[PDB]
Amino acid sequence: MDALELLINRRSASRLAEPAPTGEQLQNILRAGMRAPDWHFFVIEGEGRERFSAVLEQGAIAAGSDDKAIDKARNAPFRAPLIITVVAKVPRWEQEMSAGCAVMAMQMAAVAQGFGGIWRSGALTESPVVREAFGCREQDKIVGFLYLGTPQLVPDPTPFVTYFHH
Amino acid sequence: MDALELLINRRSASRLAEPAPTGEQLQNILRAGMRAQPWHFFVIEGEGRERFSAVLEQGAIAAGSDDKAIDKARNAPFRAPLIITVVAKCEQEMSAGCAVMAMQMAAVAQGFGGIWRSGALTESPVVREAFGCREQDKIVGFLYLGTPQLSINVPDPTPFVTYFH
Repeated sequence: MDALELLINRRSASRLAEPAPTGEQLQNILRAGMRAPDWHFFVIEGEGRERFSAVLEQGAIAAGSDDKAIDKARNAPFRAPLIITVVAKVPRWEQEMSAGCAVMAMQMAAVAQGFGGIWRSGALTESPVVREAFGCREQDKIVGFLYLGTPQLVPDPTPFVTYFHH
Repeated sequence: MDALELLINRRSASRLAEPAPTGEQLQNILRAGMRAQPWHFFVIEGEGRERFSAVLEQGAIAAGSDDKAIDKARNAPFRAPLIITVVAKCEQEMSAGCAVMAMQMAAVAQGFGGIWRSGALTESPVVREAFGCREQDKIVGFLYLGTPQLSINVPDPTPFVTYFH
C-alpha cells in the first residue's frame, strides 16, 4: 500500500489472530525495525508459545505477583499467533527512543502488509527467569514483546500547538 | 510511494529546503505523532527561526561553549524551513521514539523530509525558558521539516533472528 494509505483510520484495536505474518512478510517487519537509527529478535510461534507461557508464569511467580497477575502471565502468549521478543545489547535516553522508533516502524510494516502488532513490555521484562530464557547477559536487555497476527475488527493537535512568533 | 519501501529502503533524506509543510499537511504530521502524556508542539518558521536561533546561541554561550559550538547553535535553525519543538509533560522515553517515527513517516508520505535533532541544548535553562518549560516540562527535541534535497537498500535480519520454541 502507499505510504499515504498508512495514515488511515489507525484504529489499532486488540484481538490478533491467524494468519500470522510469515516468510518475507515477517522479514519485512524485522527489516523495518532495524532501519531507524539517526538488536536480537526471537520468533515465538506455535509450540514455542507454550514455553514462553511457562517462562512468563515462572517469572511472575518468582516476582511474588498475585494469582491474577500470574494467570495473566500464563495466558499472555496466546493473545496472538506470533510474538517477537526484542533484545538489545550511547546514553540512556538514546537507546530508549531508538527502541520506540524501531517498534513503531515494525507496527507500520505489519499494517502495510495487512497485519497488526501490539507492543508489550511490563516488569517481567526484567525478571531473571525471563531474561535467562532469552540468554540475556549483564549488558543485555529485553526491550519488549511484539504480538503479531491478523486483526479482528479524530485527534486534535490544536490544543497542543503554539507558534514561536518572535 | 510504497510504505514498505519507505520503511525498509528509507535512505535518510539529506538536507531540507523550501517548501515546508503548511496548513493541514503540518496538522497531518502533528496528528500522526499524537496517535501512538499530552505533547506540546511549537511551530518555528520564517521570523521565528531567527528568534529560535538567538535562543540556541545564547544557550551555547551560557554553557561556555567554544565558537565552533556557538556558531553551530546559531546556524542550526536555518538547515530547514520549518522546525517543530516537541515538549513532553512529565514506554519511558520510548513513547517519544514512537511519536517521532510516526511524524517522520507522515512527512515523508506527503513528499517532505523530517530530520530529528536533540542535543544538550534541549536541557539548557535558556532554551527551556524560551519555550516556557516548567518543572513538569521537558523539551524532547526538534523535528526539522522541508522538501528533501538528497536509493535502494535491504537489511538482513537473519543473523539477528532466532526461533524460540
